[PDB]
Amino acid sequence: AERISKQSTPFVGAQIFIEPGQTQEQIEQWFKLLAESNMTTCRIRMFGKYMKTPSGTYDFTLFDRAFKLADKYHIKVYATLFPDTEFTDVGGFKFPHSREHQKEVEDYIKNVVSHFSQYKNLAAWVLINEPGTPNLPFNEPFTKERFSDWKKEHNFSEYNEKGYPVLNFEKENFIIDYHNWYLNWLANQVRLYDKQHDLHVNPHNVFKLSGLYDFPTWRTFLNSLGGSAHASWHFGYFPRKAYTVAMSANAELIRSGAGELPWLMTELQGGNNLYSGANPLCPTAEEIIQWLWINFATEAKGGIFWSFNARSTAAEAGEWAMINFKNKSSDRLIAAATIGKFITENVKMMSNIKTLNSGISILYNHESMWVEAAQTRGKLNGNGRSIGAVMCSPLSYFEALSETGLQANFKEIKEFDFSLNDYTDQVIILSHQIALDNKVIKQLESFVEKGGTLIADGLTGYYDYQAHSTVVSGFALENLFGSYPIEYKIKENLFSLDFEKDYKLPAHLWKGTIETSKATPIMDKEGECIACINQYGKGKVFWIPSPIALGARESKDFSELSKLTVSLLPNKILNDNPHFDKHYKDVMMKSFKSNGTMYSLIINKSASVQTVDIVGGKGKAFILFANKNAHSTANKLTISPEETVIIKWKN
Amino acid sequence: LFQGPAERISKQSTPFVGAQIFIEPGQTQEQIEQWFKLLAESNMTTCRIRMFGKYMKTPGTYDFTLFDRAFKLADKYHIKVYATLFPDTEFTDVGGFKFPHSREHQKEVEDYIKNVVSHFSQYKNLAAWVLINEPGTPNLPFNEPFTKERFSDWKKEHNFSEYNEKGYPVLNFEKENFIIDYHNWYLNWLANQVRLYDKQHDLHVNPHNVFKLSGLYDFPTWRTFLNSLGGSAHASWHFGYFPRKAYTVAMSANAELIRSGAGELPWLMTELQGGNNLYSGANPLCPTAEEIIQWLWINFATEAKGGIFWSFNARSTAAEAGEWAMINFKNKSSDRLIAAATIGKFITENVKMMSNIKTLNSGISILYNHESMWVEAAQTRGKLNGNGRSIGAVMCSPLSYFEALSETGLQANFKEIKEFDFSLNDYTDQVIILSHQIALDNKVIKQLESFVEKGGTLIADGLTGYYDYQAHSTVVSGFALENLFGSYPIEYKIKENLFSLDFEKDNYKLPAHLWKGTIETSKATPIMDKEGECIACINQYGKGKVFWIPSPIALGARESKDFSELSKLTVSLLPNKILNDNPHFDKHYKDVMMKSFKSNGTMYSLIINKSASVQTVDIVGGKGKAFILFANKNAHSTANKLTISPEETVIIKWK
Amino acid sequence: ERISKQSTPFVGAQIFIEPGQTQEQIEQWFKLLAESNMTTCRIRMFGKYMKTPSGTYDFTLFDRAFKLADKYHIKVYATLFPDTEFTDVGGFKFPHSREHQKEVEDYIKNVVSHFSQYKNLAAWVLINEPGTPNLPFNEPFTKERFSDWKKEHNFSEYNEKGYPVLNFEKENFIIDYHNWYLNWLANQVRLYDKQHDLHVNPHNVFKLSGLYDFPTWRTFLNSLGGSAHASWHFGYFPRKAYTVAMSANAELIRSGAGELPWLMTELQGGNNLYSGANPLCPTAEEIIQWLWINFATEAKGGIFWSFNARSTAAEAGEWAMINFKNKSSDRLIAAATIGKFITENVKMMSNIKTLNSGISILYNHESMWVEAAQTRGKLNGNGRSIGAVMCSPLSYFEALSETGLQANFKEIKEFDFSLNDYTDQVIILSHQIALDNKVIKQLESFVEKGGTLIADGLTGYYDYQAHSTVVSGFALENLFGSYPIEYKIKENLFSLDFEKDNYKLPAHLWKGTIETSKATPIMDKEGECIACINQYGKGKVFWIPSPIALGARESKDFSELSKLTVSLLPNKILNDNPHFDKHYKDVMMKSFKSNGTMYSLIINKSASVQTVDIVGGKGKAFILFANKNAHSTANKLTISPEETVIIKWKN
Ligand SMILES: *[C@H]1[C@H]([NH3+])[C@H](CO)[C@@H](O)[C@H](O)[C@@H]1O
Ligand SMILES: *[C@H]1[C@H]([NH3+])[C@H](CO)[C@@H](O)[C@H](O)[C@@H]1O
Ligand SMILES: *[C@H]1[C@H]([NH3+])[C@H](CO)[C@@H](O)[C@H](O)[C@@H]1O
Ligand SMILES: [Cl-]
Ligand SMILES: [Cl-]
Ligand SMILES: [Cl-]
Repeated sequence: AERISKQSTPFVGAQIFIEPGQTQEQIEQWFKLLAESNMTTCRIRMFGKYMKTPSGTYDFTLFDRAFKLADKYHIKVYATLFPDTEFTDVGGFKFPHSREHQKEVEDYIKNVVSHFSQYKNLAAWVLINEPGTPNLPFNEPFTKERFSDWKKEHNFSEYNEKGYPVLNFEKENFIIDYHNWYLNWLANQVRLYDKQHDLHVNPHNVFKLSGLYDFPTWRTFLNSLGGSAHASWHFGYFPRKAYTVAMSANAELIRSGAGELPWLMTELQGGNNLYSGANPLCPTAEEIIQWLWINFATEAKGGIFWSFNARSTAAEAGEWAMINFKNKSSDRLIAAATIGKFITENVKMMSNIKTLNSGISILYNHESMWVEAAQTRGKLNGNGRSIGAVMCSPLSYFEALSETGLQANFKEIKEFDFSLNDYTDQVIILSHQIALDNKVIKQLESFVEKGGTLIADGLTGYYDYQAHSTVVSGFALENLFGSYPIEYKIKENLFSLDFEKDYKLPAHLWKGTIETSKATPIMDKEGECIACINQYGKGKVFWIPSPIALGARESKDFSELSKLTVSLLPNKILNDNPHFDKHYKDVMMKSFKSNGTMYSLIINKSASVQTVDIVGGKGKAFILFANKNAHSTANKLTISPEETVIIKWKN
Repeated sequence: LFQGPAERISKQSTPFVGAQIFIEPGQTQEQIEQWFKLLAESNMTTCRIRMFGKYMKTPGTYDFTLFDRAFKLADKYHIKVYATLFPDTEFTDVGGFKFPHSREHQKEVEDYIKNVVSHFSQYKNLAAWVLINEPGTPNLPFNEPFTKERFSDWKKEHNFSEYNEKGYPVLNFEKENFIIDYHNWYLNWLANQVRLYDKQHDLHVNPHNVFKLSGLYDFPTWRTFLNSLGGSAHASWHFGYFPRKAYTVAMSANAELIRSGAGELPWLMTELQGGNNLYSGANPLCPTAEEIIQWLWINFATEAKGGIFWSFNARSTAAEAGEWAMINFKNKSSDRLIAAATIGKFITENVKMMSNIKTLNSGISILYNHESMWVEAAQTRGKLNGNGRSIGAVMCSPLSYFEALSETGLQANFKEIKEFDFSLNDYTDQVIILSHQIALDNKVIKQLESFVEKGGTLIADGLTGYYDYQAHSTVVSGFALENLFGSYPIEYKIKENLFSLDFEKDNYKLPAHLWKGTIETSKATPIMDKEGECIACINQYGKGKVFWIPSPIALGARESKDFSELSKLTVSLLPNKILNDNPHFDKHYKDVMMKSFKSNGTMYSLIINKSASVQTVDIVGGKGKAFILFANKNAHSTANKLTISPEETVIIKWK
Repeated sequence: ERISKQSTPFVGAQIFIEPGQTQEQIEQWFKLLAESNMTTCRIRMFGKYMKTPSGTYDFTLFDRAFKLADKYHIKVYATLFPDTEFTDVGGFKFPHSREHQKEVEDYIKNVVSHFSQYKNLAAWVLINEPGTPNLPFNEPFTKERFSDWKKEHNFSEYNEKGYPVLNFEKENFIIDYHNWYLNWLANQVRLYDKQHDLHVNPHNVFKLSGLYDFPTWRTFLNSLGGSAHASWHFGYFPRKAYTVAMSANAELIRSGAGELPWLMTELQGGNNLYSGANPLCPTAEEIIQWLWINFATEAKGGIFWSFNARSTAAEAGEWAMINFKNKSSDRLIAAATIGKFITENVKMMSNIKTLNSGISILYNHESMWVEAAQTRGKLNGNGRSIGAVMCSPLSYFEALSETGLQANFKEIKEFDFSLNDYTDQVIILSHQIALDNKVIKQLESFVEKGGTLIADGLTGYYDYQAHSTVVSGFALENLFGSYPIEYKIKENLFSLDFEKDNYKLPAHLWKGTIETSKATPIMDKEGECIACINQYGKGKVFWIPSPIALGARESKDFSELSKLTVSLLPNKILNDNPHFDKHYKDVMMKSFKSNGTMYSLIINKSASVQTVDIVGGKGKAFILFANKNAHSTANKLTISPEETVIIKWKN
C-alpha cells in the first residue's frame, strides 16, 4: 500500500456517494468521468446500514461493486468507517451511545477493515467522519459514565494557590480527552486487522470546534490530518468575497495541527445548496480554482470535494454534486480538472511544496474559547460579548496580513515551538486571547527575551485558565508588558482610537487604558495611555488592550491594522518575503517554495482589475498559472476579479 | 325529503349573512334579546353559538338553561342557529381541544354529545351542528396517551419499507399520513356520535389557517360525513402570507380552496373577522366597512352559501375580552355591521340571482398537494425565514400565480391535486399551474400526461417534480417528468432572494427567487438566457402543451412585489378560448381584482380596487354590456370601461 | 445610629470580600474609601467563605474587613447571604427545602450573633435583591407553600354577576410569599439583634414591582433600599434619559418607603465587560446626576456596586469605582465631590423633603398581572407586549420631568385616599388597564373632593379578575360621565388631531372613541369623539382612551403630552412650584425643601447648552452646585450638556 508523505504528489478527488438503488452503469459512468477529470482519488462512506443483512451477516456487495469500479479506473479510495445509524443522520454519530453500541462498532470495524483492507486501491481509513460536535451527548449513558470517571480521576480545588475562587472547566478538559480517547480507540481497532494503510480523520467547522481538538495528541495515531472546509457550513464569520482568507486560515489551522504529518482537505464544497447549508451557495468555477490553489500553497497533499455525485433521497438529495443531473461536468468539475492536469504537468513542483513561513504566527488557545463561553453565557450576538470573538479577532489579523500579501501561521498555542534559543525576526500575534496561564506567559517571556516580537490587542491575558483575572489580583503579564491595565470602558460597537500627533485605528466595544513602568507609553488625543512598546531582552512587545482586530472587522476595513502591523514587523520579514508595497482590499497573496524555487499565489476578490506591486524576496515574475490572462510589468501584477495567479520567481 | 322537517342546505339555498352570538354566564336576558333584535334588523338570518360543556355542567347533570334562553330568543327573532359542539375544557382554551386526551375523555365527549344533541335537536331554528370548532392544529398532542396509542395502532396496520422498488432509501411520512387519517377518523366519529341522536340537521366543520394547515385536511374524505364544508378566514390569523391591501386575493384563494374541498357539497365561511384586535391576533386590525363588503362579495362570488362573522358581541373576560365584535360597547352598529347589513338587504332584494351563483371557471386550476408541503417541512427542517428555504414556499408560490391572475381579472381554481378531475376525455382550453409543487409521484405524473395528451396546458415553475412522495429525487435517479417535459434538469444554482432571468430574445426579464434552474431539451423547444443557458422549454405533447421554467418565477413576482410580468407570461400561454369566453382586464392592473360568476344564464363580474387611486379598468372577453348592480362608492362604466374608487366593491350584471 | 428621615445622607460603596485578598489590599480600599468622603460600605456576608470542613463558622475573613472598616470609621451594611454556588451572582431568593430553611436559620444565628457585636455595624440587609420573576415551583419548599396557600384561599370561577373570572392565584401567592420570607428573615435577625436597622433592596422595579408589597414590608423594615443599575434596570429608556429612569426609580422606592427613610443600596459604580443587559461605564457626569437625583428624592444614601471588583468568572474586574491599580477612576473622584458637599452642607442635606407638586402617577400590581395574561408574555416592546402598563406612566413621568415638574410614582395602595380635600392634587392613571370597584370608589371620592384625574390608554378596561366592565357595564361611566364606543387598532404611531386645532398628540396602536353623557366631548378633525372633560363634584376628569403617553414614547417626543398635561393642571401647582416656562427636550428639574429653604435640581441631557426659564414659586436663583460653571441671569439658567445644577432660592 502507498503511504502518504510530505513528498507525495498532491491529488484532486471527490466523494463517490454509494447507496442502494444505484445501477452498475451509473457507478461506472461516475468513475470514468472522475478519471477523465484528472482526479486520482475518491472517498466512500462505508455505511454499516447498507452492509447489514436480516440474519446479522455482513454483505459487502454494494461496496465491492464500487471498489472494483474504482480499481478498474485506477482510482484510490479513502474509506470512511461509518457504522449503522439512522438514515436521517447526515454527518454520523461522534461517540458510542452505550457499551453495547461500542461492541457493535467493534464488530463493524472487524468485518469492514478485514474485508476492504484486501483491495490494492485502498489509500486510507477515515476513522470517523467529522469528529467533534457542538452538542455533546452528556444525556447518553456512555458519555455520562466517562465524564463521572474522568472527574473522579482528576483532583480539582475550588480555590487557587493564592486562595482565590476558580473555575476548573471540567467539561471542556474532559471533552478534549474524550475525543483523544475515542479516535485513538478507533485507530487501535483498525490496527487489529490492518497495519498497512494510512489512518486519516477530518476535523470540521474549525473556527467554532477547535476547542474540541488536541491535534498534537492526534498525530500519535494518525498518518495524515484531514479537514472539512465547506463554504456553506464553516465560513459564517466571513462574507463570500473573503472565503479566500477563510480557506487560507482553515488550511493554516489544519497545517499547524498536522505538525510533522502530511495533511489534505478531505471535504471541500463541490456543488449547490438547495435546502442544505447555513450560508448556501453554488461555488463558481473561479472559487473551485481559488480553494485548490490556497490548499496546495498551504502544503495540502489533496483536495477531496463533497461530492462527485449526489444523494438521491431527503437530506441533500441532488445537492453538493460536481456532476450535473445528466452525470456530465459542471463548470466546477471542468475547473477542478484543470488543477489535476496542472499537477500531472508540474509533478516535481507540486509534490514538494513548503509554505514560505513569514515568521508571523497568529496563536489561539482552547482556554480563551472556554473562558469566552463561560463569560458570554453562550450569547450569539456576533460581537466581543458573544461566542466567536476569540476566533474572529485572530482571523481579522490574518485577513489584514493576507491583504498585505504576507503569510501568517494560524496555530493553537501548544502547536508553537517555544523551545528554540533565538526568535530574532519571529512574530507572535495574540489577538483577544483572553485566557493565558503562568506556564504560557513564561514561554512568551522566553520568546520575547530571545528576540521575539509579541503583538497583543483586545483582552489578551485578562484571565488565566481558571477564569481568574490577574488584572484584578496582580497582573501576570506586568513583567512582559512593562505596564499595567488601568480601566476598560465599554463604547459603541465601532469607535476610533485617535493617537497623539496622528493613526486612527478602528476599535470594537471596549477602550483599554494602561499605566507604563518599563514600557514607552502611546497616548491618544484625550491624553489617555491606550498602548505601549516594551523592550524585553532582545525582543519587543506592542500592547494595545482595545480590540483593534475586531475594530477592523466591524469597520470592514483592515487597512490601518495592516499598516500598524507592517510598521512593527522586523525588517528581515519585509526584505525576505514577497508581499504588497501597500494594503490591497480584497486581494490575497501567500508564497511557497518547491526545491529552492519560490512561488506566489495571488487572488483578486475585488469587483475591479487590480495592479498589485509585489516587493521583498528576489526574482522576476514568470506567470505559471492565470485563469484570466493576468500580466506583469516588472513585479507589478495586473489581475482580474476572481482570477487566481501562480508566479514562479526566476533566479 | 324524508330525514327531517329541518331545512337542509343545498347548492340552491339563499345565501345568508350571520354572526357568532357569544353566550357565557353573567349575561342578562335584556342584553341577549338586544343582540338578536339588532342582528335581525341588520338583515342577518343566522347566528352560531358555542355550546360550552363548561356552562352546562352542574356540580354531573346537564343544565341547558343558558343555551335554552339564547335558542328561544333566536327563535323569537326568526334567527337560525349553527350549534358548535364544544365539550368541557379550560376557560383559557380559546379555540378548543382538537382530539380526546384519553379513552376516559372520549367517553366524556360521548356523554356531552348525547346530552346536547338530544336536547337542542328539538329546536325548530337549529340549522346545523358544527362537529368541532376549527379542526386541525400545527402542534399535535403526540405526548397524550389517546394520540400516542392511535399513532402506534396506525403504524402496526401499515406496511412501510425503508427502500423503494428500485432499491433507493425512502422517507414514508408516517406522521403526516397518520395525521390525515386521524383528522378523518375523529371528525367521522363526531359525525357518527351526532347521527346517533339527530339525523335531521346539517353536519358542518370549519377548517382554518388553510394556507398552513391544508396538509392536515383530506376534504374528499370529509364530504363522506358532512352536508356542508365551512371555513375560518380571519384577516388577523390566516393571511400572514399577504399584505392587508391583498386580503382580497387572500379571501378569494381561501374561498377557492374551501370550494374545491367541498366538491358537490355546498360551502360557507363559518368564521370571518367581525371586529377589532386589542391583544389577540398575529396581524391585528379592525376591518374597515369596505373590507366587510369586499369579503362577503368575494365569498358569495365563490359560491359561499353564507358568511358568519366572529363575532356579533364580545367575550367579557381575559382572552379577546371586548375584541372581534361587530357591535360597539353600547350594543349598537359599528360601520362593519351597517356594511354587512347592506349585503343582507341586497340578498333579500335579489333572492333568485344570489341563490344560484356558480363561479365562472376560467379553466385555470392552480394545484397544491399535501406531499409537497410534507417534503418541504422535512427538507427545510421547519425554518420560518419566509423564503424558498422555509415552510410556506409550496403555498406562497401557487398563491403568487393566483394573485397574478386576480390582477388580470381571471378566475383560477385553487385545489388539492386529489380534488382535480383527471378522468375526462378532453382538456382542450383547461390549464393546470403546478408552481413549486416539489413532490409528485408516478400516479400523478401519469394523470398529468393524460391531461396534457388530451389538450391540457401544464405550466410548471420552481422545483415542481424535484422529489416523489417519499422525498426521493427522480432528478438524481431518473427524472419521472422527462417524458412529459421533453427535457431534463441540468443544475440548480442558488442566487440572491431576487435575481433576473434575462432571456436571449427580445431583452425580456423575469423576477426569480433564490434558485436558477437550467435544463437540456430533447423533444421540447429550448428557451435560452443571455448567458447561453437553457432556462425554460415548451413541449408539444399530444394535443396539449407544457411550459416548464424550473426557476421560481411566481416566488420571484412575490419577492419583487410585482405580478405584472407573471400576468403577461401566463396570459400568453392560455388557450384563446379562455381569453375569448371569460371577462378579464385588457391588461394587468396592480391591486385590482375581478372574478366572474353566473346565476340562471346571466353572467356577473366582481371588481375590487385595492390601489391608492381611482382606476379605469377595460373589461374584455365574454359577451354583454356592463350594468352596475352594486357599487358602494358610485362607480360608473362607459361601454365596458369601469371607473372604480379605492376600496370600492362593484358587481356588474352583463346584459 | 438608627436611620431616620433626619439622618445625614452618605455616599458609600460595596467592599467585595472573598478569599485570596491580602490585608494590604483591603486596608488600601478602606483608606481610599474614607479619603473619597464615603462613610459607609456594604459587605456580602458569604456563608461559603465562613463554612469550615467540620461545619463550624470561621468569621476571620469578615472580621478582618469589619476591623479595617472600624479603623477608618466606615459603617457597614451587612448582607445576609447564606452558602450558595460560586456561580450564583445575585443569591437565592427562597429556601430550596425545609432542611435548607434550617441551614439559613443556623447561618443567621451564627452571623448575626457574631457581627451584631461590632460598633460600626449600620444595618442588616435581610436578603440581596428580593424578587425573581421565575419562582422555583419545582423545589419542594415553594411547591408546599403554594399548595398550603391554595388550600387556605377559596376562589370561585365566577364573579357576583355570574361572569367567568381569572383569580391570579400565582401572582397573589408570589406577593404573600415575598412578604412571608422577608418577614421571617427579619424575625430570625430579631432573635439575636434588636439594635440594628433592617434593610432590603428591591431591584428591577419597572419589571418586578408586581412582586413587591411595600406597605407590608414597612411593618418589619427600618429603611427601604433599592438596586437601580443603568446596565440592568433601565432597558425601557435610552441612556440620555437615565436621569428620568433614576428619578422614577427613586420616586417608586420613596413611595414604597412611606414613613420609613429610604436609600439606594446599589447603584452602578463601574464598567460592564461581559455583564449587564444594556452595558456601559457610567461617566463622572452620570455619577453626579444619580447621587443628586436620589438625594433630591429624600434618599439617605447612595451605595455603589462596587468599590473593588470580583476577581474570578462572572463580573471579574467589572463594576468597580477604583481602577486595577486600586486608585480613583473619574467616577470615584465625582462621588467624592458629593461626599465633600454633604460634609460642607450637613443641615441642608440632612433635612431634604421633596417638593411634592401634587401630581401622583399611579401604577398597580393588577394592571401588570392582567397585561401578562392578555399579552401571553409577548416581548415586542409595544402596547401588545409586557411592559406597556409601566412604560405608559414612565412616559407621563418623562413629559413632566421635561416640564421641570416633580411627580410621585406610586403603587395605588401607597396613595392616601382618606383625606377630605384633594384641591390642587392630580392623579395620572396612564394605561392602568385593571381597576376594581374599591379603587374606582376611591377615585370617585378623590375627584369629588377637588382631585384632577388624567386617564389615557386602556385605563379601567378590565377589573382585578381580567373581566372587562367595558363589555358587561362600564364601572367608570359615573366618574368619566361617558362610555367607550370602540377601540380600532392603527399603526404603532398615529396622530390624534383635536378639532379646536390646538393639540396634535402622538398616539400608539389603538384609537379609542367614546360617547359623552355628563362630560364635555372633545372631537378630532375626523369628527370622532376621542376625549372628554367631566366635572365631578369639585374635581375634573380628563379621559382620552388612546395611548398618548405610549404615543409620546413611540414618537420620542413628549412636547405635546407636556403642553396638554400643563393645560389640565390646577393653577396652584404652576404658581407654587418651580417648573420650566415651556417643554425642554432632554432637560429635567425636580425641587426640594430643607427646613424653610427651597432648592431645584436641573440636569441637561441634550447635546447642546440650554437656557431654561424657571417660573413658579418665589425667590432669586443662587447656584449652590454646578460641575460645568452653569450661570443664571434672573431665573434663566444656562446649563451645559451632562451638567448637574443645584439652585438655592433666596428670600
Ligand atoms: C460533509 C458535509 N457536511 C456534507 C454536506 O453537508 C455531508 O453530506 C457529509 O456527511 C460530509 O460529512
Ligand atoms: C375562531 C377565531 N380563532 C376567533 C378569534 O380568535 C376565536 O374567538 C374562536 O375560538 C374561533 O377559534
Ligand atoms: C447587584 C448587582 N446585580 C451586581 C451587578 O450585576 C451584582 O454583582 C450583585 O450581586 C447585586 O445583585
Ligand atoms: Cl464519508
Ligand atoms: Cl363556536
Ligand atoms: Cl450584598
